[PDB]
Amino acid sequence: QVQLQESGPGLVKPSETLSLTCTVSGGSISNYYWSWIRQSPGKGLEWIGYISDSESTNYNPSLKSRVIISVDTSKNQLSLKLNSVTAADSAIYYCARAQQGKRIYGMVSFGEFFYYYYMDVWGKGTTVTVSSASTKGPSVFPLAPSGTAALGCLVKDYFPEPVTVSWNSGALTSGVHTFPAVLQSSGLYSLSSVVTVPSSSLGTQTYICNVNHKPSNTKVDKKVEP
Amino acid sequence: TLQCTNVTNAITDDMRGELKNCSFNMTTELRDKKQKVYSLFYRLDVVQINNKEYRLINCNTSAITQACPKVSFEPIPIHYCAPAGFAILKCKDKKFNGTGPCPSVSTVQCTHGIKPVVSTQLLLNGSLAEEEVMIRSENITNNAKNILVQFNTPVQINCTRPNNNTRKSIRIGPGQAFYATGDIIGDIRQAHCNVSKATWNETLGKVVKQLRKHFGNNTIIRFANSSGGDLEVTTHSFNCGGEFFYCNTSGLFNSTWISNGSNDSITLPCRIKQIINMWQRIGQAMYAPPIQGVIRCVSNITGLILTRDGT
Amino acid sequence: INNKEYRLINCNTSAITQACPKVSFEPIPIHYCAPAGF
Amino acid sequence: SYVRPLSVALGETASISCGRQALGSRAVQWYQHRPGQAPILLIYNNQDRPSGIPERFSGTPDINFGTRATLTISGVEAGDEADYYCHMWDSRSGFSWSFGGATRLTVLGQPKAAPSVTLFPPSSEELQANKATLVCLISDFYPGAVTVAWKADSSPVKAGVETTTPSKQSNNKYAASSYLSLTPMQWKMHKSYSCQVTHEGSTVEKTVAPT
Ligand SMILES: *[C@@H]1O[C@H](CO)[C@@H](O[C@@H]2O[C@H](CO)[C@@H](O[C@@H]3O[C@H](CO[C@H]4O[C@H](CO[C@H]5O[C@H](CO)[C@@H](O)[C@H](O)[C@@H]5O[C@H]5O[C@H](CO)[C@@H](O)[C@H](O)[C@@H]5O)[C@@H](O)[C@H](O[C@H]5O[C@H](CO)[C@@H](O)[C@H](O)[C@@H]5O)[C@@H]4O)[C@@H](O)[C@H](O[C@H]4O[C@H](CO)[C@@H](O)[C@H](O)[C@@H]4O[C@H]4O[C@H](CO)[C@@H](O)[C@H](O)[C@@H]4O[C@H]4O[C@H](CO)[C@@H](O)[C@H](O)[C@@H]4O)[C@@H]3O)[C@H](O)[C@H]2NC(C)=O)[C@H](O)[C@H]1NC(C)=O
Ligand SMILES: COc1cnc(-c2csc(CN(C)CCCN(C)C)n2)c2[nH]cc(C(=O)C(=O)N3CCC([C@@H](C#N)c4ccccc4)CC3)c12
Ligand SMILES: *[C@@H]1O[C@H](CO)[C@@H](O[C@@H]2O[C@H](CO)[C@@H](O[C@@H]3O[C@H](CO)[C@@H](O)[C@H](O)[C@@H]3O)[C@H](O)[C@H]2NC(C)=O)[C@H](O)[C@H]1NC(C)=O
Ligand SMILES: *[C@@H]1O[C@H](CO)[C@@H](O[C@@H]2O[C@H](CO)[C@@H](O[C@@H]3O[C@H](CO)[C@@H](O)[C@H](O)[C@@H]3O)[C@H](O)[C@H]2NC(C)=O)[C@H](O)[C@H]1NC(C)=O
Ligand SMILES: *[C@@H]1O[C@H](CO)[C@@H](O[C@@H]2O[C@H](CO)[C@@H](O)[C@H](O)[C@H]2NC(C)=O)[C@H](O)[C@H]1NC(C)=O
Ligand SMILES: *[C@@H]1O[C@H](CO)[C@@H](O[C@@H]2O[C@H](CO)[C@@H](O)[C@H](O)[C@H]2NC(C)=O)[C@H](O)[C@H]1NC(C)=O
Ligand SMILES: *[C@@H]1O[C@H](CO)[C@@H](O[C@@H]2O[C@H](CO)[C@@H](O)[C@H](O)[C@H]2NC(C)=O)[C@H](O)[C@H]1NC(C)=O
Ligand SMILES: *[C@@H]1O[C@H](CO)[C@@H](O[C@@H]2O[C@H](CO)[C@@H](O)[C@H](O)[C@H]2NC(C)=O)[C@H](O)[C@H]1NC(C)=O
Ligand SMILES: *[C@@H]1O[C@H](CO)[C@@H](O[C@@H]2O[C@H](CO)[C@@H](O)[C@H](O)[C@H]2NC(C)=O)[C@H](O)[C@H]1NC(C)=O
Ligand SMILES: *[C@@H]1O[C@H](CO)[C@@H](O)[C@H](O)[C@H]1NC(C)=O
Ligand SMILES: *[C@@H]1O[C@H](CO)[C@@H](O)[C@H](O)[C@H]1NC(C)=O
Ligand SMILES: *[C@@H]1O[C@H](CO)[C@@H](O)[C@H](O)[C@H]1NC(C)=O
Ligand SMILES: *[C@@H]1O[C@H](CO)[C@@H](O)[C@H](O)[C@H]1NC(C)=O
Ligand SMILES: *[C@@H]1O[C@H](CO)[C@@H](O)[C@H](O)[C@H]1NC(C)=O
Ligand SMILES: *[C@@H]1O[C@H](CO)[C@@H](O)[C@H](O)[C@H]1NC(C)=O
Ligand SMILES: *[C@@H]1O[C@H](CO)[C@@H](O)[C@H](O)[C@H]1NC(C)=O
Repeated sequence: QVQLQESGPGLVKPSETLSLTCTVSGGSISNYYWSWIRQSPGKGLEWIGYISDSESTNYNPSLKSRVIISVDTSKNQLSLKLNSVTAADSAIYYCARAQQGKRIYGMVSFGEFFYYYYMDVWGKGTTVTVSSASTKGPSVFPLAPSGTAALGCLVKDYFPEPVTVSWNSGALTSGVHTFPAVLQSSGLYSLSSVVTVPSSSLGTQTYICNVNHKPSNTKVDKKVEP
Repeated sequence: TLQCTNVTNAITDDMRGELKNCSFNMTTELRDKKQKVYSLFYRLDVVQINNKEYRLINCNTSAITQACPKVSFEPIPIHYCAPAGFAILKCKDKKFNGTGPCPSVSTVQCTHGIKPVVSTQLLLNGSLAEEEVMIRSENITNNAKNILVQFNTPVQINCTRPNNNTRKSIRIGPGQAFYATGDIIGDIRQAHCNVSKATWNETLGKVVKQLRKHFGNNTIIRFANSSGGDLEVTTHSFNCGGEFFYCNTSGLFNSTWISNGSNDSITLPCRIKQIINMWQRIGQAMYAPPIQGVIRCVSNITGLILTRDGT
Repeated sequence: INNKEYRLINCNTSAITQACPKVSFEPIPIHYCAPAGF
Repeated sequence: SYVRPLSVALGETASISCGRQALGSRAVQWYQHRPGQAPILLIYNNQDRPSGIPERFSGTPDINFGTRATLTISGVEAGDEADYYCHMWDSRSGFSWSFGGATRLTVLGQPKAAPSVTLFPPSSEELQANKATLVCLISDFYPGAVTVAWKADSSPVKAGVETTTPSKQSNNKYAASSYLSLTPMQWKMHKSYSCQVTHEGSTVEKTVAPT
């Protein structure tokens, strides 16, 4: 009933205000708690902060000096702002709904309790890279094939991660295998997607390769044929 | 000189400081070698210097002596007896005032069991009246003579210190061992007492009825909390399992009664002291050693010690 | 202590009190008696 | 934060002890996290687990003090490989900002799977752009560790090769890629190019040639 979707720039220059947004679907936004969580390479899950239903904010003291969390009740969009970013700030920024738990051990009158929060429904994550390097759209090249056979769609030299790939605009979904990218020494990622289709389907089921690199708004398409 | 910090912050505002984690240099078995040990002291037992430096409350007035932890502060009933050739006369009048001619008299060699309980405001574990709820004062019309009421029904009270304490022996010298408060296993909670709001309201009304006989069926009497003084007299101070409780009683004497709950109880926020001073002479005080485990005593409230102010 | 440092054997357990050297540890025969009527 | 490893045989029961023990009454949250994916709140209150989570995931309630917080995974499967976090709240300590350590559960005894190598020659549009790249795609192998070897005809080739570290697939197997870059003249001036993929103790070769 409730799903979350993050959205970010993907690339932010060093010493600049990062900005991400998170849309709630199905439920309201001003009646729950929401938490920003990021996960850097090598470093574990780090809690950035959270906002209440009454739109009260509380930040992690690790990044308290430079994080501003907001909320827009006109729809279900809550925003995040992080200034003075460095290379160590590149991570997958997740968005989740925090549920307030009141753990009571003694008497509620004397205040012998405490509040704990837990994220029950998360987003999918927005990849954010901090680098002085500029963005670049990929270059798609077809991989013609030759029980069954396999064709591919090479996606080389783009920056930064990621790149979404679908076959036949989402129609072809079985036997698809999209491989992780490769960070070449030149500093650009290179991807490769491949589907395994029956041999008789070569003539002439059209196979359209969809490639989307949002950090450059450079969507492309390409067909494959022997 | 004690170096004190709060023990385990984030509880409920002015509550981290109610008990402190104090560390201090201490003598050892060798007089030339010191030791840096720590101990948990309650806030009522320490005072600042004016930094986080503290000292024991008694040091500028009284010497201190910790009770031999093998002795028991539990009251045992005592029977006072008269020597041979003497006699004890008991007034068996069920509605006796305390003075005047008692019609029914009997003689005994020894009095009944009398527990030497030393409490305040509330008379604990005492003997009950058989009829009504008597009221005794030498000059009741005098406002400076304490009224000693005595119930016929015991209104039960449940006191507890829920903190699971630890006693850490510290040798301060050859043979001498000071028993410090190590740490607290589990939650750091608040000591308190429960008393059934229904029974306390019922028993507080009986005192009102018997108070009408000395001030008129038409007058209005009111219960207010203590008007000041030392800590032992402004609170329901007593002893429960070794530790000396000091219970705020504003929730028991906050009622006005006209000329003419039922489920929950009223709780009493109690503080705890360890360096309790002497009640007679000055320059003397006792250190109650820390009691291990959870303390919870169940006792009767059989009387009160009230005071009028001169409607 | 663990060097040539030592301490008295009793210091970690018991206080110590030297006998007034004018008193004599020499045993003197004692006669226990019963009160009158015993 | 640091990562402490843990190994459990396939089908057994796992015992993941929490990183930091509680000083008082606690409220422990368990999150299942596989890198590059959204964490999954397994258990929020000391033993309460949300819907959509099997009963084989269980925690320890806070009954009497002293009991340590441990996440129990009975009937462990290959999908239970992830990072598990102990979000420890208690009366004593302050606000639990840190998720704590990370127990890297690795399920042992999984079936060994052989790769599915597939080599693609340089595309025509790439050769038209005066560049040429061989791609050697590997999939469906376990344990996730292989070694790629490129050969121009018979002689080895190591200048110009890039390789992905293995990555877990949705079917709990692994996949990696290998990109050999060469000028279009080197692609034509050689007879054939091979990609030898060595997994466990066996090598597999897929070759391609400009014909
Ligand atoms: C003198 O007078 C004093 C003053 O009266 C008096 O002080 C009293 O002291 C006692 C103990 O010293 C105190 O008792 C404690 O009470 C705590 C609170 O319990 C109440 O609340 C819980 C939780 O309520 C939420 O959940 C329920 C459903 O589960 C909802 O219906 C609620 O609405 C609420 O949920 C909403 O609200 C939340 C915030 O408000 C939101 O966040 C949430 O999302 C929701 O919106 C209830 O479950 C309790 O119900 C139980 O009690 C009723 C009677 O009230 C009974 O019918 C029945 O037994 C119910 O089970 C209750 O209403 C308790 O949490 C606490 O017990 C836990 O803690 C202690 C130590 O902290 C543990 O040792 C103990 O084992 C318990 O641990 C269990 O529970 C915790 C909490 O979840 C778990 O984390 C833990 O793992 C463990 O779980 C295990 O047991 C569970 C059941 O016990 C089980 O479900 C699990 O599956 C697992 O097996 C303790 O009992 C009391 O509060 C004081 N009084 C006052 C007024 O404060 C003193 O005693 C007097 N006498 C003297 C001094 O001598
Ligand atoms: C604690 O009280 C004491 C503390 N320390 C010493 C002491 C130290 S050393 C020494 C020997 N010294 C060398 C010879 C004489 C001194 N000379 C040097 C002149 N005696 C005491 N001795 C008699 C005491 C009492 O009876 C008394 O006042 N209580 C005891 C009972 C309570 C009590 C109960 N339940 C209670 C306390 C607080 C709140 C509520 C109830 C009330 C007060 C007494
Ligand atoms: C009161 O304050 C004292 C400090 O003056 C506390 O003692 C110290 O407590 C810390 C934290 O537990 C101890 O550090 C721990 O050491 C163990 C053993 O190596 C280690 O495994 C832990 O990770 C941690 O580093 C420290 O040793 C200890 N020092 C002494 C002299 O006791 C004391 O705990 C406080 N008490 C209360 C009730 O707050
Ligand atoms: C009023 O009188 C009652 C009854 O005599 C007193 O209750 C007694 O309280 C003491 C300590 O609070 C209890 O001793 C404890 O026993 C438990 C259980 O064995 C043990 O774990 C403790 O270490 C300690 O020895 C005693 O059993 C208890 N007696 C009864 C019959 O319940 C009460 O303390 C008195 N209150 C006052 C203010 O005098
Ligand atoms: C010993 O020190 C205590 C602590 O200051 C003194 O108690 C204070 O006395 C003043 C009056 O001069 C009160 O205003 C304070 O409230 C007291 N402090 C408390 C109760 O914590 C005490 O008077 C000193 N004794 C002597 C003999 O100087
Ligand atoms: C609290 O009051 C009750 C009621 O008087 C006491 O219970 C009585 O105790 C006497 C003395 O041993 C017995 O003769 C009665 O038979 C008891 N009656 C009942 C109904 O129990 C109780 O002992 C008192 N508690 C304390 C701690 O003094
Ligand atoms: C108070 O804390 C002590 C420990 O500091 C607890 O003592 C333990 O009691 C259990 C009983 O099941 C024993 O198995 C342990 O061996 C004891 N440990 C020690 C160090 O003595 C005691 O149970 C606690 N009290 C309460 C009421 O929880
Ligand atoms: C004080 O505590 C005592 C015992 O802990 C309570 O007495 C118990 O009352 C229940 C009522 O449901 C009985 O079932 C038990 O048998 C009683 N125990 C004993 C030892 O008599 C009493 O109710 C408490 N009173 C308050 C005001 O808290
Ligand atoms: C005080 O110190 C003495 C000296 O070490 C202790 O006596 C030793 O006790 C151990 C057992 O723990 C024996 O193995 C040694 O043989 C004893 N030393 C002797 C007899 O010279 C004594 O136990 C200490 N007392 C305390 C209370 O710690
Ligand atoms: C103890 O806590 C109180 C309340 O937060 C604070 O005012 C006080 O300064 C603290 N004392 C120490 C020694 O930390
Ligand atoms: C103990 O004495 C030393 C001096 O050697 C001092 O530095 C230290 O602060 C003292 N400790 C305490 C707790 O006062
Ligand atoms: C106490 O009661 C007796 C009973 O006759 C009475 O004479 C006396 O005046 C009373 N004293 C007080 C102070 O009530
Ligand atoms: C009692 O006190 C009142 C005034 O407080 C006084 O008039 C009266 O004489 C006193 N009674 C006795 C017997 O002293
Ligand atoms: C007061 O009222 C009671 C009835 O509750 C009655 O018995 C008594 O005689 C009255 N006394 C006076 C002085 O009015
Ligand atoms: C009596 O009650 C008043 C009402 O708030 C309070 O301010 C005062 O501190 C109380 N006194 C005692 C001794 O509890
Ligand atoms: C006693 O409690 C009342 C309220 O319960 C509070 O206003 C008052 O300050 C307390 N007295 C003391 C001395 O703490």
